[PDB]
Amino acid sequence: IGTGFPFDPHYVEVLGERMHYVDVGPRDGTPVLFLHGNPTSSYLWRNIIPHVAPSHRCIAPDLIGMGKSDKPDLDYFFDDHVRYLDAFIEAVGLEEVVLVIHDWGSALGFHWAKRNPERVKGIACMEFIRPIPTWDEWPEFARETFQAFRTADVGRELIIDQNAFIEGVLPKCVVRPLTEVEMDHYREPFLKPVDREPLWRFPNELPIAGEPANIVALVEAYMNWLHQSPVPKLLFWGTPGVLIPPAEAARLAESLPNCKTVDIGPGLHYLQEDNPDLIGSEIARWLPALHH
Repeated sequence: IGTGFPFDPHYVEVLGERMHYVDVGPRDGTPVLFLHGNPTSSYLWRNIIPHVAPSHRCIAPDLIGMGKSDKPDLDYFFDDHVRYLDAFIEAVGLEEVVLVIHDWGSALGFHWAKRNPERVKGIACMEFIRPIPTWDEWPEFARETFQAFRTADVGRELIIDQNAFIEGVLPKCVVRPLTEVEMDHYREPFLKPVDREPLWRFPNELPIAGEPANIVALVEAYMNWLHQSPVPKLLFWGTPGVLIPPAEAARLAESLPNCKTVDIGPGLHYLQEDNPDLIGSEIARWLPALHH
């Protein structure tokens, strides 16, 4: 699995801040917009993009506060991410798109799709955010951890002061062992502890056990939309998975319209790090029939 990031930087100024993005591929078709989550960046898509770039433009932003994007002193609520990503999409001039989304990038992608359904020609997703109605429905191995993250004292200690999301959660949620070179790519945006705010706010925004109520309602709304939308969907899943275990992937194959599921083999949360070549090749193969 490749460890390099051979993509030239592109920047756009949005809402007073610079956002970095990958932009490769032809300009005369429907671009594929790749949205990472917590605590990652466009680096997560590095081995997937090369499968798609031959046929389609690939745009992969670093969310505000993350990657090579600027790091204003925000609360980094989901709503902040929504504002910045909405502005990003317009600034690069995207009209119709295909989404490829994961984790908080999936909450952003599904929320944008619900609001702009005519502009979304397909959605490839994996390990995506839907409501977790009770703590029992959160994976047991991660329950204590995320309960502690969702506090103003211990959670800030662990995530901001000690870098637990980068040094702990990230490698624990890839089956194969991340190398030190890969870890240094993930560490780079967050070398200064104070810049770790988004990494703490994100788990505090997850729609778990009814809290926070605004996120639960928003995520329920996009999931209602997704369940009724005829848009083509491609869902990757792994064993044992984290947010989307095998039996839940199978349920989604039945309960989402026009959905194809792809078993990637071993995987936890960051499926892109366990089997990028199958994820990329399957996205590439699935794109042509979306055109018409």
